[PDB]
Amino acid sequence: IPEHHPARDMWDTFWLTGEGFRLEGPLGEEVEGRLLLRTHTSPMQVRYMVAHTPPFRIVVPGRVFRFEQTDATHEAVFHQLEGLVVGEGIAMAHLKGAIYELAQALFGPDSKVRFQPVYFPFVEPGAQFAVWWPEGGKWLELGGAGMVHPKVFQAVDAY
Amino acid sequence: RVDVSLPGASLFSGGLHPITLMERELVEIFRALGYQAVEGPEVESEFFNFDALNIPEHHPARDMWDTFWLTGEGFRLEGPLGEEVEGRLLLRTHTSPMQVRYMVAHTPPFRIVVPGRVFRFEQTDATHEAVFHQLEGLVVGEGIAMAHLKGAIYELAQALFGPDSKVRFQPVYFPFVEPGAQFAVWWPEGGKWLELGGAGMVHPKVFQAVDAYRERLGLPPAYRGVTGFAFGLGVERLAMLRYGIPDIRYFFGGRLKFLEQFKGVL
Amino acid sequence: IPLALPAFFPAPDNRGVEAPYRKEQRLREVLSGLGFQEVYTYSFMDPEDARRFRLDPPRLLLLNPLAPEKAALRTHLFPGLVRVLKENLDLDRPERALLFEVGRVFREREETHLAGLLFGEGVGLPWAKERLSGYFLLKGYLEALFARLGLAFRVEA
Amino acid sequence: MRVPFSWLKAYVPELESPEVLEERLAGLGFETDRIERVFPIPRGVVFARVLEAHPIPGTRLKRLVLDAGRTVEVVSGAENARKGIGVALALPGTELPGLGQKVGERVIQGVRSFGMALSPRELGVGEYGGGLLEFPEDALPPGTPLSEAWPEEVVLDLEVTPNRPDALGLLGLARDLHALGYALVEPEAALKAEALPLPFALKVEDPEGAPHFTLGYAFGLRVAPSPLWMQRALFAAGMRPINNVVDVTNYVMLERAQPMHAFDLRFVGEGIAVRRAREGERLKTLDGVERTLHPEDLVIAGWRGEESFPLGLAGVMGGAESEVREDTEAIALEVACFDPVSIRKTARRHGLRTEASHRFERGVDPLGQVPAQRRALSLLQALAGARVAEALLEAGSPKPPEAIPFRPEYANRLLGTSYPEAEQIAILKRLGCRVEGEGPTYRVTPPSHRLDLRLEEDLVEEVARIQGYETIPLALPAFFPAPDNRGVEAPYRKEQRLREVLSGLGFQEVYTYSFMDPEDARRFRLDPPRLLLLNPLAPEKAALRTHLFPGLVRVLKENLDLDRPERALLFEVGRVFREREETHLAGLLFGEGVGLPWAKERLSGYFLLKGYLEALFARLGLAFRVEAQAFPFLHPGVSGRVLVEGEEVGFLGALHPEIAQELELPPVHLFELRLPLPDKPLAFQDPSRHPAAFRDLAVVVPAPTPYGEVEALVREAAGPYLESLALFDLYQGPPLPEGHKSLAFHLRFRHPKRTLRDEEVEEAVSRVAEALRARGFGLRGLDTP
Ligand SMILES: N[C@@H](Cc1ccc(Cl)cc1)C(=O)O
Ligand SMILES: [Mn+2]
Repeated sequence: IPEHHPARDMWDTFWLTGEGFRLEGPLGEEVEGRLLLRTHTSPMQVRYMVAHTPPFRIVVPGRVFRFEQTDATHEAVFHQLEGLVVGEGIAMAHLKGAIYELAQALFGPDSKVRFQPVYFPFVEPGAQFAVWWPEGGKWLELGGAGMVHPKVFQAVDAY
Repeated sequence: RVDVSLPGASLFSGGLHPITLMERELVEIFRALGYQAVEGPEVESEFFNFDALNIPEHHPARDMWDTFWLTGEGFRLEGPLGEEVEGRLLLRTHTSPMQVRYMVAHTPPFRIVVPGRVFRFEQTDATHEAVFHQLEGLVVGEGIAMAHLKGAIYELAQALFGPDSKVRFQPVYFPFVEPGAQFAVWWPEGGKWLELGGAGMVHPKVFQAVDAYRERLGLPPAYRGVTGFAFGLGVERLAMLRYGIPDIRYFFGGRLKFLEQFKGVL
Repeated sequence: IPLALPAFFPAPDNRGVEAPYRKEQRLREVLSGLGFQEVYTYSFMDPEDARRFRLDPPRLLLLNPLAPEKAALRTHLFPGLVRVLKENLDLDRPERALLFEVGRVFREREETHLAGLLFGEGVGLPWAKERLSGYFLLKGYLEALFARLGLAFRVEA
Repeated sequence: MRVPFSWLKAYVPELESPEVLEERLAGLGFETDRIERVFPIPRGVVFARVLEAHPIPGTRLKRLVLDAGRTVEVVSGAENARKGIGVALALPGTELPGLGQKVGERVIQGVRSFGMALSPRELGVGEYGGGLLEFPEDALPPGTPLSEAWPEEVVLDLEVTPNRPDALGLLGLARDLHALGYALVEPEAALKAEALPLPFALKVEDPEGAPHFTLGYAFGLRVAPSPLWMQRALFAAGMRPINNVVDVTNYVMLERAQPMHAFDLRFVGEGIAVRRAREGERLKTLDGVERTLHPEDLVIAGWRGEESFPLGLAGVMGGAESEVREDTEAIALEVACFDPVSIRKTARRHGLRTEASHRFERGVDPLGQVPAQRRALSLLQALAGARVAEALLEAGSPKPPEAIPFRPEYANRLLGTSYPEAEQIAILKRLGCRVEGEGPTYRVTPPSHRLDLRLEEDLVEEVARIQGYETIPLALPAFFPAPDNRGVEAPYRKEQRLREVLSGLGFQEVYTYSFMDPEDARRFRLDPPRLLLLNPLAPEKAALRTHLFPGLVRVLKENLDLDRPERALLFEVGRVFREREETHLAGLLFGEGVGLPWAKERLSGYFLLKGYLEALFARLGLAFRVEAQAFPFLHPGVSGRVLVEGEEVGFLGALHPEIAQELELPPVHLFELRLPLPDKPLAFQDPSRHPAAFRDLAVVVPAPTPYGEVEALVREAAGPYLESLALFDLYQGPPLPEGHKSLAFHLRFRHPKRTLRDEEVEEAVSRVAEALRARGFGLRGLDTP
């Protein structure tokens, strides 16, 4: 997700300033770059990957920040839950099974998932998924997903 | 001005029993592998504790469990589907009967782990009890093989003793499995093989018992074209090794100076 | 025999099958966090305690007990707790004690019981004197428990 | 993007319905946020011809004589109301959406207006209400109901993600639908060009900004209203028709994500120059807004002799002066590909977001210009009777897209699907891709319009979406996780237990914003916040919190103001910032305390918390200790640091009074620690079977001496056989030497192997009494029963 990229507009960033602050990288080392409040937990899947080796399954919860107007169903400070499963032979059929399991566990046997193609610079194929909520009887758009992007793996190994 | 280093209100501080901690850790280990924990009744029927598991009377194999036989009426022992079953009452000699109860009450595939207090008529010494705990495992489903039982235990070990741990399987006998086996895990620190529990591929006759009982209850057969593995391990012997307890008799001793020592642990 | 891990979608009737077990675990955990100390006591019972502690007679008995003091199956959880209390006063000499135990009890049907016991001076300042204890100390601790469990608690005489 | 069903249906004829369409676009990757039916026109509205316009003397109104089958008069105040155009005539009795009330025959300034001529807003087809709808005078037979040539339309409000800029063109959308299997109809640009020179030149002085730039030449123009079908189309798409030429350029833009603009040749001069703007340069843009250009703005300019003047803001919005109007006869047609970043910055710089900038920012087909010129010129020839030149003026020569290696096997492996090879290659071909070779790995080169297709993965998603994400089966992976991943969750699990034990002990969890008010740094007496926000939501949230307790003290007040809690025992775990980002645990007490509701004696304040905290660590099996130490934000009398397992991890005490006062709060007690707390490994201590030795003794010490030091010495000196040691009574006064106090200690001894002989005990009780006085402390009562 580079600068001046139309895709970077998907996240309204809070930019930070001030010195003396030590931001530490994945392997405990002291990294650099323009500081900001993370706009999503996603950066963590890069940190984890440079610090471990596949195969593996992780879920990373976390407080995220976005410059936005606070209303009844919108916050500037909220929480996300990332998921990342890497390994030889991992396919999109597995992403779909995971979410299927998520739904069942969250809404019962009469629940069901739905996947539609959507865009994200860090995945390809990319997708958005919704789960069927039997009680309220409607599709809840839960989150986005997809197969990790080639360039993300390259970034990890380069680092 | 106040002596802030002065003791504060003596609000009580609680704690969990060693077995609870051990059982918990075990249950977590397997939850991560997709196993769900369910329990069974401590008072059982000879049918569930023995017969259903391919362990008949006057059988040399039934001597592997010294049974506590119960008596008295008015007691209602309830079966898997909540129904009121019969048979000679006894204190379960192992958690195994529960894998029969669960199977007549559900359908494959599935993964369960069942912890539980078990009883055996035996002389109580420093490393032997008449009242202890086991943890059963049962994974049934189409295509389940012994390679999976071995992988489960491998995972159990890693989770319990680190990357330098390793498992070992030797053929051993149990009327409810075939192939049958005993497994030991390598304990790097103490540097020795700990015999943990027995296991094996569920026995054909156990599946038949389940489906037969199902018919008798009006349910349709569910274990005709599936295989599966089960395992069982003693909890105290492991809790002792793990928490460094010298005498197994402490667990049921009820001594606070003993119990209080485990508040920290998790 | 190689090592492997199985993959499969568990059959529907197996969902949340662990709820019960998980429910009781939280209970034990909240208790230990509230201040109660867990204790494990043998499932056996001394037929005499039926008379001692004033209880109806034990329904299940052992055809082959380890001893006559362990010839029956417990009907209540509190008698074993009252006992461990004495035994603790005899070996060591605890000034106080706030215990709890969860266990299977037998009578008509096998059922799971939760029992707790208080004893001693109480809550207050070690160097002071005013203290909180007795009935209302427990009743209070119990009020917190259910407050924590989001359940209505009430004690009628 | 607005997607008018009937318009799209022109390229994709076999479309089932707007509902089925919404469905198809969803599966293709386009979500519709709304579907609307839009042009209800009552029978009362008919097409009319303005035979003549006559201004009413003394008024700024006009008497229109209309041919509406029969001749009728109507009064209008619209500036564009003139003879020679067709209008929408709402006859008396017509129920118009835009007014609510019924239209009728009424007298205005001396003339009987037989109904009225409508504006886009009155007919309800557009928001524009500053003039009459202008139709071609011959659009219809006078008096025919307008519905008969302007049916209702259904419009989908489509989301078009940045990766699919080709979808910002209705034909682009059509192509995706084609890939699904629908027949595709592409418009034929029937042009009758004339080989002759273009009366102007092109000089692209900045190829960075204008990588590919073409110019078309159309003359002999007969500017006039657009056909009814185009106005309907444009209106449905959110735009407003202007006339022949201008409409054709919006139509084509909406059709193929290719903004274009017609410059009236009257203003071009010798030629068009694509250059950067000279500082200060002015330009009155089409929105009537007078602007001032920044030297970084790409501009479409013209020149005459030694003068260069701006004509439009390249790729964003054209100039007001060169705009094509009724008297225009010839134009220079701009169809280009601009540098996305440049357009992006310029657009922002001037606060402009246009149909054009939007598409150039997202990217345009690097080789679509020439095809776009034909489409436009063709349409201009058909609707404005344009005579078009055969040649174009071109500058730039983009390279075609490169081949991408594609393996049907990888596609299936990545998805977990099993689509037969042939099926895949066909899909790709339908999307306009070229497929060479015969596998297993192919050479797939995409259409220049697909900027989003560069990697093999990009191609496998094409196969997936056209096959349908629903055809991907469900599965669960199995594998032994790599070694370095073991117990990787310990940390997270550790903090969770902590929160849980706290909630079980009595603490109520609270979440407080990670932000901070720079002033509270002063208010709560803290060093200044190290990290600040370049763009805060407000100045009260301009910094990042350094402590967790200030937010807690605040929530307390806010809770006393809304509701009126008698007590409160809170806690919060959160990330704090200062030098390094660290996790903190903070708690706050307040109110009367613990006791009997109907009674009076109570337990509260410092020692209530200190006690609750003692339980916590008791539960965590960790050493807890509170030694006195000062803290700006704490009460000087009720203040001390925290020592978990020896090391200092935070503080505990009463909120400094002055702060309490400035905040108008009762005494508030609290603490804040640094996580993760230490880990004390178990070392089972086998209990002793034998009895323990019980002995008491008081220690006389000055009031100033901390209990901690006394206890420390007593224990330290009590010997290796000490079991317990508890303060059961603190006293001071008569008969002790005032300024002193006695500490009642309960002591125990015990030997693991055997019992203890009175010699060992009474001697050890001396080893203490010894160093007890040798340290300067008394012994109110030794060997006390
Ligand atoms: N429950 C058995 C141990 C066991 C053996 C084999 C299996 Cl498959 C499971 C459990 C016992 O009490 O010895
Ligand atoms: Mn794509």
